[PDB]
Amino acid sequence: VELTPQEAAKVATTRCICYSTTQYVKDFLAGPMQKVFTDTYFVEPPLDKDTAQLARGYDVAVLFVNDRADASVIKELAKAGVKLIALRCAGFDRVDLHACAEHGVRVVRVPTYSPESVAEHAVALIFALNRHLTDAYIRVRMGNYSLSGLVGVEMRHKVVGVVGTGAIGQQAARILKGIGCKVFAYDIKPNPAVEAMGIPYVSLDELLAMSDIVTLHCPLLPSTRQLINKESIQKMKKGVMLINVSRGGLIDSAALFDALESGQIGALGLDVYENEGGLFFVDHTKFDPSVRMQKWDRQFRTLLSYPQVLVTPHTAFLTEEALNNICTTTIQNIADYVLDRPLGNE
Amino acid sequence: PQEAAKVATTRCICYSTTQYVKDFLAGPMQKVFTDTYFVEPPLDKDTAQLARGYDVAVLFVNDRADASVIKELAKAGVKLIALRCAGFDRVDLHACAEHGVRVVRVPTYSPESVAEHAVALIFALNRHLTDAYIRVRMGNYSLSGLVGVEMRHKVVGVVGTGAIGQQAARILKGIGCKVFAYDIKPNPAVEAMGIPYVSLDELLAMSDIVTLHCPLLPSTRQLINKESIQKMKKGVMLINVSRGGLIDSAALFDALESGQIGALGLDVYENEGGLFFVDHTKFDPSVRMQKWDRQFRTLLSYPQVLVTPHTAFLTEEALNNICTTTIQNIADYVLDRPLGNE
Amino acid sequence: AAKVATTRCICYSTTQYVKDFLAGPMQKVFTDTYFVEPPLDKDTAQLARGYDVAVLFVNDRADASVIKELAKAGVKLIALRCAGFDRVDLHACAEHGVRVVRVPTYSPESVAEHAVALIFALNRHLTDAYIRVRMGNYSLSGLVGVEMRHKVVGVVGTGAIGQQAARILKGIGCKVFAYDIKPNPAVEAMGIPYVSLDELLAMSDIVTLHCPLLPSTRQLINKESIQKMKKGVMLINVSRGGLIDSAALFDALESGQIGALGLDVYENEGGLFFVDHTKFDPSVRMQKWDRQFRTLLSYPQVLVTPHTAFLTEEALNNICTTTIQNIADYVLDRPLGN
Amino acid sequence: TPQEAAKVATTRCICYSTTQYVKDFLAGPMQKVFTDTYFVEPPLDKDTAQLARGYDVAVLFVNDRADASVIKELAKAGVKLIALRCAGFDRVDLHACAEHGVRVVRVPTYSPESVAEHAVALIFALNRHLTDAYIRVRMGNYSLSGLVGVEMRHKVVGVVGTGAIGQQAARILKGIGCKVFAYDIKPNPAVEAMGIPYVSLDELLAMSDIVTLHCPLLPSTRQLINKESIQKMKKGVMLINVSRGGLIDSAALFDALESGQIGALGLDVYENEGGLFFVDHTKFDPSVRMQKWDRQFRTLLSYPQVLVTPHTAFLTEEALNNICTTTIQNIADYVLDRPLGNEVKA
Ligand SMILES: NC(=O)c1ccc[n+]([C@@H]2O[C@H](COP(=O)([O-])OP(=O)(O)OC[C@H]3O[C@@H](n4cnc5c(N)ncnc54)[C@H](O)[C@@H]3O)[C@@H](O)[C@H]2O)c1
Ligand SMILES: NC(=O)c1ccc[n+]([C@@H]2O[C@H](COP(=O)([O-])OP(=O)(O)OC[C@H]3O[C@@H](n4cnc5c(N)ncnc54)[C@H](O)[C@@H]3O)[C@@H](O)[C@H]2O)c1
Ligand SMILES: NC(=O)c1ccc[n+]([C@@H]2O[C@H](COP(=O)([O-])OP(=O)(O)OC[C@H]3O[C@@H](n4cnc5c(N)ncnc54)[C@H](O)[C@@H]3O)[C@@H](O)[C@H]2O)c1
Ligand SMILES: NC(=O)c1ccc[n+]([C@@H]2O[C@H](COP(=O)([O-])OP(=O)(O)OC[C@H]3O[C@@H](n4cnc5c(N)ncnc54)[C@H](O)[C@@H]3O)[C@@H](O)[C@H]2O)c1
Repeated sequence: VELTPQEAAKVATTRCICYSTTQYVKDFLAGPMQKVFTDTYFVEPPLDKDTAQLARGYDVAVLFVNDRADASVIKELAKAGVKLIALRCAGFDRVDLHACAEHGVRVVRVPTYSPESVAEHAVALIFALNRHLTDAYIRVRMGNYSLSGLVGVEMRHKVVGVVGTGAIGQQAARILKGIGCKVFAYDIKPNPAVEAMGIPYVSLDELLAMSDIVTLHCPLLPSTRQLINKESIQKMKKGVMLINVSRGGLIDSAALFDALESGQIGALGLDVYENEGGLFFVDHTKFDPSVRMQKWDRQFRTLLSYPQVLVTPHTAFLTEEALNNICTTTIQNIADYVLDRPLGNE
Repeated sequence: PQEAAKVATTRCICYSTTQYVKDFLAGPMQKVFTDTYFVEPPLDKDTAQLARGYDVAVLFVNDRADASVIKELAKAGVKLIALRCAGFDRVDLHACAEHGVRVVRVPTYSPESVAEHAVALIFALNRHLTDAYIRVRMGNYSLSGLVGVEMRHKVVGVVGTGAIGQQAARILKGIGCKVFAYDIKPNPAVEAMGIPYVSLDELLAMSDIVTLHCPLLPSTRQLINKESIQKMKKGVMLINVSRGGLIDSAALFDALESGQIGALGLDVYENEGGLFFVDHTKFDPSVRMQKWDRQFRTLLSYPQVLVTPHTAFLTEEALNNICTTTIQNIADYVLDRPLGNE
Repeated sequence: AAKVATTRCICYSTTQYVKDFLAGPMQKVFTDTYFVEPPLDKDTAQLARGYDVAVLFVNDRADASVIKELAKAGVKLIALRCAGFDRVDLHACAEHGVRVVRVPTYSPESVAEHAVALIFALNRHLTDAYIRVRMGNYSLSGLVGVEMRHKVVGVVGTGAIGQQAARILKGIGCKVFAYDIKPNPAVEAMGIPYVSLDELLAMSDIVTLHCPLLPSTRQLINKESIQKMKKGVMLINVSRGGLIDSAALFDALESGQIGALGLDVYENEGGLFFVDHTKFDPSVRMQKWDRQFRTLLSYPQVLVTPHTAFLTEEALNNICTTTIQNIADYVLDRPLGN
Repeated sequence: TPQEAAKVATTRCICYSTTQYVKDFLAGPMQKVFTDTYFVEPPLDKDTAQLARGYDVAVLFVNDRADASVIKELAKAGVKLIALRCAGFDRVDLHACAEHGVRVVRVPTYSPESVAEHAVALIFALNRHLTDAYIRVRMGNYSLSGLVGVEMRHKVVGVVGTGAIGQQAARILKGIGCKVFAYDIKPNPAVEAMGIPYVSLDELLAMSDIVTLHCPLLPSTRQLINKESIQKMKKGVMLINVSRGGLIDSAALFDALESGQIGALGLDVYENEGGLFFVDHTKFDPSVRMQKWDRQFRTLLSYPQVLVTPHTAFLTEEALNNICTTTIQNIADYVLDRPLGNEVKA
C-alpha cells in the first residue's frame, strides 16, 4: 500500500512531459516529480497540434483542462510514443477518448480535489461580498477611507440553502452551520452526514423561496443545467446572495442582469461561468486589444461591471492542500500504470 | 405613555452626516423627532453655531469636541451630546462638566459583526480574493500566484475573550479550526466550547492565525512588536480588528519581508487621527502631502496585506442597534431617566 | 465703487475643488458668501432665502419648481460656474424676474490639450501600464504602443477649441485635416486643409470631435458613418455626448473598426456625471444603473474621463473671474451679454 | 538575392524570452526568412542554453543571461552568433564570447520619436490626472475633485540632453506650444534651428515647470538629480525620466515629493532594474515575492502624483519593426559574410 520499493527504478525510467507549466505548476508539481522520475520535460505553453511533436520520446503526457487533446493531437502524441495521459485535474471533457482508443493511449485522472478547499472558497465569496471587501481594498489603496457605501451584513442567523450535498456541499453545510447560519439542503439523495448535522432536507422550490444565501454544489447534468434561470430566479427571495463554485452551466447568465438590476439578486459570487473554454486560465492582458476583440465575451465583461458581483478565475480548488493531493494522486497514477497495477482512475 | 409627545418635541442635530448616516439613521429619527437637522460637515467651532437652537447634538468618532466647543455648543443650547459610536474619548468630559453638557453614547456594536469581519479578512487573504478580483477585472484569468490555503485544521489564537472575542472563537471553531485563547479572565462560554486558555507566549508560538480582540490598555499596547513577533510561528496570519495601538507598525515591514508574518489583515491602524473616515482622493495631491502617512502607504503596498477602513462595526444589524440605542438614549435623557451611558 | 462689495451671494454644489478655486476670490469681493455643499433642487432652494444672487453649476437643475422657491427666497440672479443653461428654464426666469448669467467659454487650450492627453494615454496604454505596475506586473506584453508622428488626424469643428486642437496636433508632427462649415483662417494659415466630412472620416487615423451639438451634428458618429471610417481609427470626443450614437460603439469596437476610443462626455450624463455613485449601496445604484455605459468601460482600448476636459487651474481662473465680472455687471446695471 | 536567400534561409535560429509581444512583432518576419526558427518562452539560463543545441544564432533580449557560464554552453551547442533584439549588451559577457568563438550583434537605435513621445505621454497623463480619473470612472466615481489639471501651453520645459531622443522631445514640446529650454554639453544644431535656447544646467533647473531627462548615463550625469540639485529646481516641478534610472537618486525623491519641491514624477525607468523589470511578479506566491522585494520602489508607487511605466518608452509598433528588420539584416550579413557593424566586441 506504500513505497515501491525498488520497482521505483522501473518507475524512474518513465519519461514524463508536462504541458501548461505555469508558475504554480512549477511550485507544486515539478519538485515532487523529479524526485521520482529521472527525466521530466516541463513545457510552459499548452498542448496542441504544434506542441504535441514536443512529446516524441516521452512515455506519459501530463495535462490540464486548458490543454487540448482532440483527434488530431492524439494522433501525434501516439506517434510521439506517449502511451499514457495523466490529468492534474478531474476534467477529461476536452480530451477525445475515441481517438485514444484507436491510438492505444490510456488516460488517467484525479477524480477528487480536497472538498474543504472548494467549500471554503464558496464561503470566502460570501464573506467578501457581505463585507464589500474588494470595494474597500481598492478605495483604501486609492486613499479613500470614507464609510459610505461599504455597509455590510451579518451572517449569523441568515438562512442558507445548500444545493447538492455530495462531498463538497457537505463541507459547505458543515462550515455554514458552524458560522452559525440556519442551513437547509436539497438533493435527490439525502446525505446521512448532513442529516446527522441536523440540517433538514427540503424541496428545491422551498429552498429557493426561504434563502438569504444559495450555494450551488451539484454536478452539471442535463437535469441540473440552468437550474438558476429567469423563472427560478423569480422564485428566490428578493435580495438573495447567489454563490456558484461548481459549474457555469448551472446558471443561465443571460437572466442575471435583469435580476441584478431589479434587486431580485442582491449579490453574486462566481468561481465559474457558463462558457469558459478559451476564456479561463488565460491572461488576456498579454494580448493586443485587437486580438482580444476576437474572442471577446461581452456579456461576461458586462457581468464584471456590477459592484455586487464578485468573480474569481476558477481558483476554488486552488490550494496548497488540494495541489498536494492532485500531485500525489497523479504520481500514484503514473506508477500504477508502469507497475501494471489496476488503475481505477482511468 | 404620551411622554412620547414630550419626547417628540426634542430638537436634534447630527454632525458628520454622510450617505450611510442618512440611510440607517435619519429615517428612524424623524419617526420620533419632529425637528431634525442633518449637517453633512463634521463638528468644529465654526459649525457649532449650526447647533444654536437644538437641544441635543448627535456626534461621531472623527468629530470633536474640544474643551471650548462644549461652550458655544453650550451657548448654542445643546446640553446633550449623543454619540452614534462608542468613543467619548475625543470629547473632554471636564469641559462638558463645566458647561452642563452631558455625554451619552452607544457602548456596544453587535459583536458578531466585528467578529465576522475578522473572519472575512482571514478568508479573503487565504484565497487572495483582492488580487483575484482585480486581475479578473483587467482580464487576467491566469491562476499563479492566486494559490491559497485551507482553514479547516489550522491553529487559531484568539487574543482577548470578551464579547467580540467570544463570537470570534465560536465562529472559528464552527469552521473547524483548532482554537486557543488568551485572556486574564477565562470566558465560561468559551471554556464550554472546549477552547483551552493558554499563555500569550504559548499562543503566539503555536498559532497559524492570530486575531486580536483585547481592548487597548497599557498592558496590551504594542502587544505585537519586534520582540513578540519573533516568538510567533513563521508564516503567521495576523489579524487586528480592535485597536491600532496593539501593534507596533514600524516592526511589520521587516517581519513581512522575512516571511515571519505571512499575511496581515487590519481594520485599524495606530494613527487614524485625521487619516480614517476621510476620502483623501477629493483633495489635490499637494494638500494630501501635508498629512501624508508614508509608513501606512508603504504598508498598503504588500500583496499579503489587507486593510479595510474601520468597517468591522459597519453592518445593517449593528447600525440598527446603534440607532435604537441612540433613540433610547435621547428618550432617557429627556424623561429624566438614568442615562447609564456617559 | 463700493456698491459691488455689498452683494450677497449663495453658491450651490460646492465640492472640494469649488472651494479651492472659487470661495477665496469671491470673499475678496463680497462680504457675505454662503457655500452649500448639496446641489440645487426644490428642497435646498429655501437656503437662498434672502440672498440676491445664486451661483450654480451643471449638476444643479433649475426647473419651474426650484425657480419659484429662490424667487420668493429673494434671488434675482443666477450665475453659472459653467456654460450650460440647458437644465434651467428661461421662461420661468421670465416670470419670476430672475436673470440668467453663465461663463460661456472655457480656456480652449485646456479642453484641446485634454483631447491630446487622451490620445497619448491610449496610444501608449498608460492606464493599463499604471495598474499592472501598481500590482507588480512589470512585463511588456500587451503594452505595445503606437507613434503619433506622421499619423493622419481629422479635426471635426474649427471653432476656438478645434483651432487649438489643430495647432497642437500639427506641432506634434501629425498630418492634420479639418471639417467645418466655416473655414478658420487661423487653421488655414497653418496649412491645414479643410475637406469634406466623408473624406476626413475615410482618411483619418485619429478623429477628434470639436463641433457643437446641433441637429446637423447629432449622432454624427453612428452605425453607417462608422463604416466609412478607416479600420482601427482612434475616435476622440471631448465636446458632446450627443455627437456619438453609443449603441453603435460595441459592434465597431468588437469588429476592430474602431481601434480606440477616448471620451470626456457621454450621451446620457444626467444623474450619471458629477456624482460619486460609490457612496451609495449597490441596491440604490441599481436604480440609476446605465448598463451600456458600464459595459463600455469594460473594453481595454476605451478610455473615459468624467467631463474633466475643462478642469484646469487656468480654466477655473477664467471661470471665476468671468463669474465675478458677471455679478458685478448685473449689480451695476450694465449690459450682461452672458 | 535569390540564392543568397536560400543560403540565409538555411540558418537555424533560436529566440529566448519569447513572450506575447515577441511572437507578435518578431516570429512572423523570421519564419519568412529562416526556414527553421525555434521560439523558447523562458529566458536564457545555463539550463535553457542546452536548448540551443544544433542552432546557429541565438536571439536574446536585455533580460536574458549571457554571463561567462552560459556563453560556455551556447558555444558547445554550436551557436556562433548572438543577436540582441535590443541595444543593451550590458548583460552579455564579451570576454567570454571572445574565448568561445561567439560573435555578438545588436540593435543600436530605436525610433527616437517613440521614446520622446512616451515622455510627452507621461507629461499629459500627469497634468490631467488620467490614471486617477480612469480608476474612479471604472469604480463609478464621476466626481471632479481632486482631478483638477493644468495647461501645458505656455509652460517652461527644460530638455536635458539633446541627442536623437532629446531632439525629438524638444521638437514635440515646442510644437505643443511650450517655452522649451535645453541643456547639453554639446549643442544640437537641429535644436538651435528650432529656435530653442541653450542654457546652463543650473539655469534650466531653476526656471523649469517641467524637466525631462534624455542624457545617457555618464560619470558626469550620475545622480544628476539628487538631494542637492533638487532644491535648485522650481517648486512644483514635474520631473520626467525615460532615459536611465541612474540619472536619479531615488532616495532623494520622497522628501521632495512630500515637501512639494517635486510636484510630479513620471518614470519609465528606476535605478536598480535587474531582476525587477520585464517580469510579472504577480505570478509568484507573495512569500517568493518577498525575497527580491524593493521596499523603496513599492513605496514610490504609493504617491498619487507619481506615474511609472515598465520600460515601455521604446515599445511601439514602429520601433519593434526597426528592431526586427535590423536584427534579420544583422543575421543575413553574418550569414553572407558581410561586414557587420552592429557588432559589439572585446
Ligand atoms: N475549483 C472548481 O471550481 C471546480 C473544479 C472541478 C469541479 N468542481 C465542482 O465540484 C463538483 C463536485 O462536488 P462534490 O465533491 O461534492 O461531488 P459529489 O459527487 O460528492 O456531490 C454531488 C451531489 O449532487 C447530487 N445531485 C445529483 N443530481 C442532482 C440534481 N438534479 N440536483 C441536485 N443535486 C443533485 C448528487 O446526489 C450528489 O449528492 C463538481 O461537480 C463541480 O461542480 C469545481
Ligand atoms: N469597527 C471596529 O474596528 C472597532 C470599533 C470599536 C472598537 N473596536 C475594538 O473592539 C474592542 C471591544 O471588544 P469587546 O466587545 O469584545 O470588549 P470586551 O470588554 O468584551 O473584551 C475585552 C477583553 O479583553 C480582556 N483583557 C483585559 N486586559 C487584557 C490583557 N492585558 N490581555 C488580554 N486580554 C485582556 C478583558 O478581560 C476582556 O475579557 C474595543 O476595545 C476595540 O479594540 C473595534
Ligand atoms: N469640459 C468639457 O468637456 C465641455 C464642457 C462644455 C462644452 N464642451 C464642448 O466644447 C464646445 C465648444 O467648443 P468651441 O469653443 O470651439 O466652440 P465654437 O463655437 O467656438 O466652435 C464651433 C465650431 O463648430 C462649427 N460647426 C457648426 N455646425 C457644424 C457642423 N454641422 N459640423 C461641423 N462643424 C460645425 C462652427 O462653425 C464653429 O466654427 C461645446 O460646443 C461643447 O461641445 C466641452
Ligand atoms: N525603452 C527605453 O526606455 C529605452 C531603451 C533603450 C535606451 N534608452 C535610452 O535612450 C538613450 C539613447 O538616446 P539617444 O538616441 O538620443 O542617443 P544620443 O547620443 O543621440 O543622445 C545622448 C546625448 O546626451 C549628450 N550628453 C553626453 N554627456 C552629457 C552630459 N554630461 N550631460 C548632458 N548631456 C550629455 C550627448 O552628447 C548626446 O548628444 C540611451 O542612452 C538610453 O538612456 C531608453
